Amino acid sequence: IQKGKALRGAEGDPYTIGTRRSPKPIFWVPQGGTNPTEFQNVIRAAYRQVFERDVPDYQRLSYPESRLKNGEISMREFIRQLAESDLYRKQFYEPYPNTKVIELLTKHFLGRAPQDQAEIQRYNRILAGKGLKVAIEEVLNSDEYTQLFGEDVVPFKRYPTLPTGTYLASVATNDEMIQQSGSSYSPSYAGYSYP
Amino acid sequence: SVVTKAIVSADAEARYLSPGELDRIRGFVSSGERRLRVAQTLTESRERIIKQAGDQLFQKRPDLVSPGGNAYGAERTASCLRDLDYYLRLVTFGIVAGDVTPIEEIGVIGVKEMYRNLEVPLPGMVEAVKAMKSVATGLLSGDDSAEVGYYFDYLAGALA
Amino acid sequence: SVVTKAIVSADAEARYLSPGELDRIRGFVSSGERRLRVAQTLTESRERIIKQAGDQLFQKRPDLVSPGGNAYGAERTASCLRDLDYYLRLVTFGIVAGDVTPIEEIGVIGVKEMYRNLEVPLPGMVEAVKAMKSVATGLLSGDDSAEVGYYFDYLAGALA
Amino acid sequence: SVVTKAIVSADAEARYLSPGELDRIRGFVSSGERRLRVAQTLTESRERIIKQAGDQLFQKRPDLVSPGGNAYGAERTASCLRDLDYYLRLVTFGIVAGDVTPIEEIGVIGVKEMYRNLEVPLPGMVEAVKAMKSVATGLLSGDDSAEVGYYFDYLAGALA
Amino acid sequence: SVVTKAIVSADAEARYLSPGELDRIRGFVSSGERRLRVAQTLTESRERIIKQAGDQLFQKRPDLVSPGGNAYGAERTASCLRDLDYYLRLVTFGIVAGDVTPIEEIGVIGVKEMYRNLEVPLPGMVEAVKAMKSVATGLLSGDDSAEVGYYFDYLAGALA
Amino acid sequence: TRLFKVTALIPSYKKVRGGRELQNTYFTKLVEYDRWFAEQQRIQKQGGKILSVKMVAG
Amino acid sequence: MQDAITSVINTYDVQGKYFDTSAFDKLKAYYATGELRVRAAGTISANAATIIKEASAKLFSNQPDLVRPGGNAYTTRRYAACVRDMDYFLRYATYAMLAGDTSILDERVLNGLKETYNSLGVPISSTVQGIQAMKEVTGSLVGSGAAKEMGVYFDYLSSGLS
Amino acid sequence: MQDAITSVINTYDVQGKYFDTSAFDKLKAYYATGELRVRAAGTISANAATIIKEASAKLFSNQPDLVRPGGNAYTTRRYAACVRDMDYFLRYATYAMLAGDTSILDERVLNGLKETYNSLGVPISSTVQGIQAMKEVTGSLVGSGAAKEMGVYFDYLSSGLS
Amino acid sequence: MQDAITSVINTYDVQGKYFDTSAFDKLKAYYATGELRVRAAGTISANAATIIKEASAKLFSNQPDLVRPGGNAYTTRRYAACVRDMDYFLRYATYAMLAGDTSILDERVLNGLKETYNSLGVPISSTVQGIQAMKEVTGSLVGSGAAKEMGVYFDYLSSGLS
Amino acid sequence: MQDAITSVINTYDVQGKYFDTSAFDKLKAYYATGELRVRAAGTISANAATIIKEASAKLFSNQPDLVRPGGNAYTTRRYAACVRDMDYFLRYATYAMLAGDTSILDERVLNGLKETYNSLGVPISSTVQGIQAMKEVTGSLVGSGAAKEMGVYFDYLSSGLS
Ligand SMILES: CCC1=C(C)/C(=C/C2=NC(=C\c3[nH]c(/C=C4\NC(=O)[C@H](C)[C@H]4CC)c(C)c3CCC(=O)O)/C(CCC(=O)O)=C2C)NC1=O
Ligand SMILES: CCC1=C(C)/C(=C/C2=NC(=C\c3[nH]c(/C=C4\NC(=O)[C@H](C)[C@H]4CC)c(C)c3CCC(=O)O)/C(CCC(=O)O)=C2C)NC1=O
Ligand SMILES: CCC1=C(C)/C(=C/C2=NC(=C\c3[nH]c(/C=C4\NC(=O)[C@H](C)[C@H]4CC)c(C)c3CCC(=O)O)/C(CCC(=O)O)=C2C)NC1=O
Ligand SMILES: CCC1=C(C)/C(=C/C2=NC(=C\c3[nH]c(/C=C4\NC(=O)[C@H](C)[C@H]4CC)c(C)c3CCC(=O)O)/C(CCC(=O)O)=C2C)NC1=O
Ligand SMILES: CCC1=C(C)/C(=C/C2=NC(=C\c3[nH]c(/C=C4\NC(=O)[C@H](C)[C@H]4CC)c(C)c3CCC(=O)O)/C(CCC(=O)O)=C2C)NC1=O
Ligand SMILES: CCC1=C(C)/C(=C/C2=NC(=C\c3[nH]c(/C=C4\NC(=O)[C@H](C)[C@H]4CC)c(C)c3CCC(=O)O)/C(CCC(=O)O)=C2C)NC1=O
Ligand SMILES: CCC1=C(C)/C(=C/C2=NC(=C\c3[nH]c(/C=C4\NC(=O)[C@H](C)[C@H]4CC)c(C)c3CCC(=O)O)/C(CCC(=O)O)=C2C)NC1=O
Ligand SMILES: CCC1=C(C)/C(=C/C2=NC(=C\c3[nH]c(/C=C4\NC(=O)[C@H](C)[C@H]4CC)c(C)c3CCC(=O)O)/C(CCC(=O)O)=C2C)NC1=O
Ligand SMILES: CCC1=C(C)/C(=C/C2=NC(=C\c3[nH]c(/C=C4\NC(=O)[C@H](C)[C@H]4CC)c(C)c3CCC(=O)O)/C(CCC(=O)O)=C2C)NC1=O
Repeated sequence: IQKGKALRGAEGDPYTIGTRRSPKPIFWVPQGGTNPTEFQNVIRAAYRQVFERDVPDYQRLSYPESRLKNGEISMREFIRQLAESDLYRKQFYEPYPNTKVIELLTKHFLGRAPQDQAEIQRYNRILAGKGLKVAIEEVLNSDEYTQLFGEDVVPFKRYPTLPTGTYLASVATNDEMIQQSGSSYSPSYAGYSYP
Repeated sequence: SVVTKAIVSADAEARYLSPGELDRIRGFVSSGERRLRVAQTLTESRERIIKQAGDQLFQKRPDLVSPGGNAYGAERTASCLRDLDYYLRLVTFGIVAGDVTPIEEIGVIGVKEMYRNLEVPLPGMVEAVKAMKSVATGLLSGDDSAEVGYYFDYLAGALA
Repeated sequence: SVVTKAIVSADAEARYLSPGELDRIRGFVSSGERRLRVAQTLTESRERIIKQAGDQLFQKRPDLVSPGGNAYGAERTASCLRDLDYYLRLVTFGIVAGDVTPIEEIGVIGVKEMYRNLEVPLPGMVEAVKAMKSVATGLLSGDDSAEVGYYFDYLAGALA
Repeated sequence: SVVTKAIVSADAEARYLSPGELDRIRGFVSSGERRLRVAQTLTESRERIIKQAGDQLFQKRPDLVSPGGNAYGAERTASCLRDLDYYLRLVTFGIVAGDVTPIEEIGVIGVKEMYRNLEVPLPGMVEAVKAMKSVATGLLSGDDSAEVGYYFDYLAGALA
Repeated sequence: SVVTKAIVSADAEARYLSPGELDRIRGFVSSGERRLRVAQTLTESRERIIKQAGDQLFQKRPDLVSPGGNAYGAERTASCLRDLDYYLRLVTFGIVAGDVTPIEEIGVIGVKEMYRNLEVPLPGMVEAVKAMKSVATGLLSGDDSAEVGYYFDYLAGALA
Repeated sequence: TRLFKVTALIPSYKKVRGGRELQNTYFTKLVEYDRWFAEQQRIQKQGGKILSVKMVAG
Repeated sequence: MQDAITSVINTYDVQGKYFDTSAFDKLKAYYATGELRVRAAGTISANAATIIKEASAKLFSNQPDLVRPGGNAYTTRRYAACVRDMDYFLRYATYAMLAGDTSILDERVLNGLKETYNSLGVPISSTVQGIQAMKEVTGSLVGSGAAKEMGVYFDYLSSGLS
Repeated sequence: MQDAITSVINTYDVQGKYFDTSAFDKLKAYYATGELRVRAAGTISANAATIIKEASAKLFSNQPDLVRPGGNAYTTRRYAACVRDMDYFLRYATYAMLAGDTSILDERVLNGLKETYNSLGVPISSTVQGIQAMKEVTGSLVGSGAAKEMGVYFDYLSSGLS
Repeated sequence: MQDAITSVINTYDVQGKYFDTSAFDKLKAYYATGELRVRAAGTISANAATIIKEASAKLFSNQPDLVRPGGNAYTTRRYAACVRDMDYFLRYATYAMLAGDTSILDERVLNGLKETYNSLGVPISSTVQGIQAMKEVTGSLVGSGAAKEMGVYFDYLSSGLS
Repeated sequence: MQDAITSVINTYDVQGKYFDTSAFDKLKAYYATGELRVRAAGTISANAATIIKEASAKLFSNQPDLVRPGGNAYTTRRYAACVRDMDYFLRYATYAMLAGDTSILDERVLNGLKETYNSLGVPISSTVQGIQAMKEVTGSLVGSGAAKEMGVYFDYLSSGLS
């Protein structure tokens, strides 16, 4: 009894604090049969990972979805199609500088912040030379993606332990919501009308 | 059903079912006879339920069966009532399964674009679901009606 | 816990809780008083459970308390029994929670690296938790004993 | 506009605009005076177009203006005419921009959620847009009529 | 082509062509005869273009045909002129297509590696393309000269 | 050109995976032409063996 | 996130303590309200679209300039984003009401939301007004006993945003 | 995957028929066996490690060459992959026994397994014998009633490998 | 991004107005400048490499220490990064000129660029000098009429960095 | 990263100078101790598990509150993370000792570590005491001559964290 006594009082650490956690439900598309509701769940989760929120039906890409439920493509190719769409370019490339584009790419497809200045240099050179498509395929054809998600697992948020500064950067990156106006037309203004 | 959801979730983390998941399954199977009795009560009175729900729906919305309406004519009204029969059957299936999964899989995924292709108003469907809820929960006691109302509510919300 | 698990599952899918999840929670809170009395009973007999479980373990595994064993000496035997006390307290938490989430969050995740860094044998841990299972389920009634045994099975499987 | 689409397409590929894109911009700016003539024509007849389109809408759907309708009363019928004014302004914006981006992003994205929230019937919107199309194209020259009809057709398809 | 680019762009978003894309195709097909006569006049005079362009290129950079240069000798000079003939043919293809995609797939993608494996200096190619631009724009009308010059400019920019 | 349809088997050599990982081991997929060189190189460098290559479209 | 039960469990875990009579009292208190919370959650889920309709109509009647040209809810896209946000708030308030705790409101909703709205241009006072409208609409449906419970979580959201 | 309940639901939905006496008897039978199935699943999950150890020991005692050099289970890596496959089979047999259906065995186990083993060089007959050893070891623990049910799915896996 | 037409549409939409005579005047002005803008864009694209050639040449002639040991543009990696930055500046200034608006320079270029260069150690004043050199080179090629308009956007970048 | 050689090279590169007498003296100085560095690195690599076990035991004895309920190392998860972090410190200190340079400790360990531990709630002073315990344990194994060099990098970690 003496060896199990707490020593910091009520001002101690519960298990809920400490390093942040990846979501417990892992979404994947199994090889073979899948019920309709889990398929809708996986598709919705993939859209939520790459576009940071639910995408309405009129914006969802039906051709990749048919390809995926037919088994013609894997989840990795579904994520690649979602990345290479005009909706992604509109939301996460057009309103941002390239250095911010690299950060958003790592967030959306690795569940991560950029690891080092070398990653910034590599992806910046790719973006200056080639644009979104080659940078996206570089992110998706990377060994990190195939070791974390493979072919079937929807990317999720991660808070990697190594290298240094990556955990804090990943916490800030993954906690960040979309800060930019969703459109360039018809801006809103701060102001009142008094009745 | 409940068992399929538990197994799929357990397989997601590549583990066996936890004591909580096994207690979930045990609670579901212990309640099986009750929900079977509820489903049988609903299925024996399906003609009454469908007729009364159609009466209430058409009382609430005469425009549907008035000239220029969606269900105008005997054959279109029969198609309407047959859709109500479909959803009553789906509610019985979801009652025996223990969740809205059969309802969603057979009658909710793609329902909006389907009824759009058919020029069927969605609020009419919601009100028909409410009417069928009322008639069906009339046949059941408070405890049974309470759980059946949840499935009817899921259906109405998914159409809305 | 049961409510936390249902809510997290619904939040991952960005939906409200289904009738099935609500029914699971209702059946959970309906059975709160009996599982709470079980936790009461285990808390009352904590000292007896630790005493008898330690005695059973050291009779079945004399190498642990012999020289060269990890628990040799009064101090290391007391640390052994204190780990048993930790796990019994986690089991009471898991009983009131309705799942093994407290047990997994405090005493399972990372246990292998911990006990490797302590030179503590894992078969010794499974023998100790099975001893505690026997002692604790001896006190309770049959259904409550089976419920508690499920949590001790989860723990033994996590260690093994 | 057309220029913006060409630029974003070039930028996503980290390149200068190709001769085809520059030819497209050249053709767009060489048609600018005609587009401004058409947009100014649609601006002059704003009130004529809106009042005629409202008349055509309200004769075809009296129940909308009748008691219990969505637009019943001076305030709600004024809100209806105000929405028609919104969309005619959007059509002029699309005419000058040479494409339907202003229309899609001011009045198409989320329009179904808007009008579900407001309980406005979408077929009413569609055939009100067809009424504006007929009235507006009755005023323009045949060449201009086809061009304006393209934007009205796009908007009508977008509402459905 | 312009048509292929428009269709591919619409297909990527899974939609029909917008009024802007249809306007682009209209403007392209309305200028088809002009592009056709431009390609005709380039084709019927290709020998003059290639001869004068080779003369100008070797005058501006004699080091290529000086001993030790990449184009030294009648055989290598003939290969040089054959490459210029290739690029004139691709420019005619690009003129009729309305875009620079035939040039891109046939003679730009991989041109860097090809000419490095040939030891051909890219600045020499760029100056040869300028020589072809001058010679070809010499024998066409001002607007036709501008139209061919845009494609020649793209080819020079791609070669550098 | 256009799409290949490739069937490959990628065994595991650096560890033993607790997940089912069968869909990550033997799989058939469609690769674009412009991607197939890199994809084939990745399959080879992971120690995987390519069962078959076909030309579906083109 | 943590519910009420795991809140108690954590309180006793940091102290290395088995459950006291007071711990059992708090657990009984949460178990007693469970059927009430489940009924209220089911009612809210069944009426989410209606609740959003009423609350947004009230907000746009009380602040018309929000939906006039130049306003933050002026476009179809921005109006849809507004009602989407209201659905977020209602659903997460329902999660918190089932949990019996506001931790999920902290981690999932209120974290960085003030700076997000400031960067977006969303008026935060108008959003608190929308949440208050939603509270009023929900309280009538769920009943007084459940209304008092849901008001706590609506107030937590409003205070965190304010 | 597919449950027994989902099985009846599909067989009646493709007919467009409500449940009849036969369907209600089938559902009653599954509901009656549910408690036994849950007991067996709990016992198996509690003893999964012990079953895998006993079964692997029995398999490698009957076929010692499999773990000597030149055997397909000669390396720590291939031995680990072997016991991992056995754990796969036990866990999925438990899933399917709980479901009262062999759908999950087809969809997530046997789909492309025979060809994968053929390409890897895995002896299918020896894997089948390991599955059989799991059958006997599991049947020893779960009891007479659950042994036949669990061996149904073990035999399904054995035949799907055969 | 906004171009000139988008800017006019915005200024008239945020106040609920149809286009006026002033709006049509701005639109006519942009359509009139369109041909000159397209010609300049084509010329710059044809000569982007040469513009970077001469701009970097004269920037490193005025500031030799940049490319000499100890300078920020001294290594092949850092020199290549510098010319890549000049490529960015030319391409985006050409985009902004073709659009008739500076919004793309705000969103895609200048947003956070001083932060980036401060963290990198890049001398911002010398970058402004490189942009001025690029202006000088480009104005020669595009001709005076296009030189004025293109120098507008070069000066926008120079003022945003300085 | 940098080592002694790479440090000297970068020093002479930023001046654009060829190697001088003092440079070759420093290079000889590193080459002379390379053998001792390899020997010590192999010693830590062999005994890393023992070092971490003994250092963690010493630290948790000196500060028992770290692993009592409510401590920052109280859970199997947080205890594992603590001993894992100590293993990281030992491994990176061995890298630094082998490289003859503390640059890797800055760039790959110490940069952003205080901020990380502050956001986590990990007590930095206790982490420093753990590093000191690692120093004490490692010094006995490596031997005094290697122990001084190893203690250079251990104290570098402690000072950077302090
Ligand atoms: C190579 C450089 C490097 C270091 C050192 C590093 C440390 C580090 N420790 C972490 C968590 C942690 N670190 C500790 C460390 C212990 N807390 C106890 O009080 C002790 C005083 C102390 C060690 C002696 C603990 C308890 C956690 C929380 C673990 C959890 O919540 O599960 C985390 C958050 C991410 C994760 O746990 O996976 C990092 C990044 N990361 C790095 O990239
Ligand atoms: C753009 C190129 C493209 C095509 C052409 C295409 C067709 C297509 N239809 C499919 C399914 C289907 N297709 C149909 C349509 C049939 N039902 C019958 O009654 C009708 C006679 C007939 C249609 C006129 C149906 C019912 C399914 C679902 C089958 C199932 O879910 O098992 C599938 C399998 C996956 C899915 O559900 O989407 C494909 C790939 N997909 C594409 O990406
Ligand atoms: C620029 C993009 C944009 C649009 C289009 C838009 C429409 C819009 N229409 C509204 C109301 C309304 N809208 C209508 C129009 C409908 N009534 C009939 O059914 C017709 C079929 C149909 C019009 C043709 C009516 C009647 C109302 C009043 C609803 C009420 O007060 O209960 C409202 C709520 C605030 C208000 O009363 O002004 C909006 C925001 N808002 C926007 O920011
Ligand atoms: C559950 C956690 C969560 C929250 C809370 C959340 C809010 C949120 N609302 C957003 C947009 C928005 N939100 C609003 C709502 C405002 N408009 C009116 O003025 C009202 C006062 C008010 C609502 C009652 C609007 C208009 C936008 C559009 C902003 C824009 O596109 O310019 C955005 C920007 C990106 C997006 O479109 O989703 C976020 C992140 N997102 C989350 O993941
Ligand atoms: C070359 C790669 C390789 C290794 C290393 C390997 C080890 C190995 N040792 C085994 C048996 C064994 N191995 C041991 C060894 C232990 N006895 C004491 O505890 C010591 C701590 C320790 C030895 C120093 C024992 C006791 C058994 C018999 C266990 C039994 O069959 O019940 C077995 C089971 C099959 C058999 O009996 O041969 C394997 C697979 N197998 C391989 O393919
Ligand atoms: C969840 C369903 C599932 C199954 C069943 C499955 C089987 C499977 N077994 C594999 C390897 C293996 N499997 C075995 C086991 C066999 N060889 C021994 O001789 C025994 C006779 C027998 C087991 C009783 C061995 C030895 C390997 C290693 C093959 C190698 O890499 O050389 C692999 C390749 C990936 C890896 O090495 O981890 C798969 C995919 N995978 C799945 O996802
Ligand atoms: C430490 C790594 C590094 C290198 C290597 C480097 C090379 C370098 N050489 C340059 C100029 C030059 N370099 C050369 C050398 C060429 N002349 C012939 O063509 C030969 C084929 C070839 C040499 C064998 C010439 C002629 C120039 C003058 C270019 C001019 O003034 O236009 C310049 C431009 C600035 C200047 O004039 O100093 C650089 C940056 N810079 C670096 O930071
Ligand atoms: C599209 C808008 C955009 C810009 C402009 C941009 C600039 C940018 N410049 C960078 C580096 C650099 N930039 C320069 C350029 C400077 N060095 C000399 O002093 C010159 C005065 C001056 C150029 C005229 C240099 C030398 C580096 C390398 C810095 C380093 O590695 O330490 C980097 C880091 C990645 C890399 O090394 O390639 C970025 C992101 N990023 C963007 O997203
Ligand atoms: C609730 C989560 C949790 C657990 C379980 C936990 C266990 C734990 N047991 C420890 C020591 C110990 N643990 C044991 C237990 C072993 N003795 C025999 O071998 C048995 C097989 C076995 C127990 C049944 C012993 C003997 C020690 C003393 C180690 C020593 O003195 O070197 C320590 C080292 C610090 C200390 O003694 O206070 C921890 C952290 N810590 C946690 O935060």
